[PDB]
Amino acid sequence: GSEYEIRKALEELKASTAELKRATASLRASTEELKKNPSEDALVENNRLIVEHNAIIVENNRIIAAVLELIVRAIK
Amino acid sequence: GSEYEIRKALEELKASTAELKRATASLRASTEELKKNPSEDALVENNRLIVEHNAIIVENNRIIAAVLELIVRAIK
Amino acid sequence: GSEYEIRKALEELKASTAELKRATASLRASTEELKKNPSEDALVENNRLIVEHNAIIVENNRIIAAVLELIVRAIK
Repeated sequence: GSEYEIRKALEELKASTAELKRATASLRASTEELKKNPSEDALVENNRLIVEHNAIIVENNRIIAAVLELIVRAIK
Repeated sequence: GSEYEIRKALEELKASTAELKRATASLRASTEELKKNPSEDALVENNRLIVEHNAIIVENNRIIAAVLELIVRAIK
Repeated sequence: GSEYEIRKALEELKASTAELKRATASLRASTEELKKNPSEDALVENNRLIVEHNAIIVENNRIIAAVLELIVRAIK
């Protein structure tokens, strides 16, 4: 049913939001170490963490878009 | 408000979501080449791809916000 | 009330979207300066701006998720 599917998708959004925090923290830390001890490797490692962070945002947006579609169906 | 405007906005969101996919994949491909052959230019090119990727996310979020506003009007 | 809380949350979202604009512009500017005069420092500074930009996106998604939860409660 619509209420169940929406509840499930929202719980999914919570989980994704949770990874996003752990990633944001992990990323803010590397950026701290990067500026403190800059180097080519430090830059590449920081870029890799940024990409991992962007991809988590993308998953977050994917779930948001799924919730929007479910809400639009529910209010029809 | 209208079912038509929401339908159209959700189709917009899908188009933006599609760019995001093409951008996320291409970003990950470049990140692979970066780690394989790190260099000044490799890093700079990687940053450019990340910025283009973040800008697509921003557009995605913009459409999400428009859909939210339309839903809020429709349910009043 | 539901209508008030949703109105307030959307105003929050708009303020965050505004911050996102200012970050996107400032970020793209550094990316222009970076490619023109690349250097280790230029790269580290660009990475800092990108992270600050990603963090605003995260705030934006946070508000979006709050609005979704308010809408789901309003249509029950």
